[PDB]
Amino acid sequence: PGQTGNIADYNYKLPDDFTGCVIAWNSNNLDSKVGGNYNYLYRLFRKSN
Amino acid sequence: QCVNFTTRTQLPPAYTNSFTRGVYYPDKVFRSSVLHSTQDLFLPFFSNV
Amino acid sequence: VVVLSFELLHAPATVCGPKKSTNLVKNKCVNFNFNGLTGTGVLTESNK
Amino acid sequence: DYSVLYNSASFSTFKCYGVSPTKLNDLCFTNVYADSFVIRGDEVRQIA
Amino acid sequence: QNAQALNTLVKQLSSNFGAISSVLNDILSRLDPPEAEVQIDRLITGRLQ
Repeated sequence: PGQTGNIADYNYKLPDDFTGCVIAWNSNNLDSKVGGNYNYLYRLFRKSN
Repeated sequence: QCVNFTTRTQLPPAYTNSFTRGVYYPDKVFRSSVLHSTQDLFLPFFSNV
Repeated sequence: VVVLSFELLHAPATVCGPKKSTNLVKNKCVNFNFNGLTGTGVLTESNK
Repeated sequence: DYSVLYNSASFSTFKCYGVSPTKLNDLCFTNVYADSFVIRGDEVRQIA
Repeated sequence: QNAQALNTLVKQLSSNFGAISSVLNDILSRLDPPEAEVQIDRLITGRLQ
């Protein structure tokens, strides 16, 4: 947080201070399977932020 | 009709002065009994026109 | 690329958001909104 | 209605100078200049 | 002297000390609290000064 958007606001947000830190890495080796990795979902609407 | 000659003299114009002109309410916000000074374009007094 | 440029309350505004206007009550210490300007104060008629 | 515009997706970059997405639908606008043009992929950062 | 010092003290509130605006109410209504605290800080420094 500090760079807000829509997807993060849709599904999961973090406190402004945000102690600790985050690491992001690609998973295209396994996640981008040909069959379609449809198990990943998220909430578009929940009546409020 | 374009580069024709009119019936003018050879422009001996005067340079009269108004001594108070050119104040035009620079801002639309109402002010009552305020000595606010503004930096904006104006016509100075005693100006030769 | 679309670039939006604008100014805030420099003059009588003509474009506003989806805010729905409510009725005004005088002589009551209430929050007041007017085209974006906010705060807390009582609203009274002024003959100026 | 800036709300629906922000509800849209696929924005290469979306930064607001002096305003915020939620406050966009709150304050009134004197006037706007919705400038429109097009540039290539790398030139997006050359804006601002 | 007291009135002169008091009056110029009041007029200081019209200076934003480098912030976006010299009024707190507009700033809060104009920016997110994780994005406007970096501006209200300048006001509460100059005003404190």
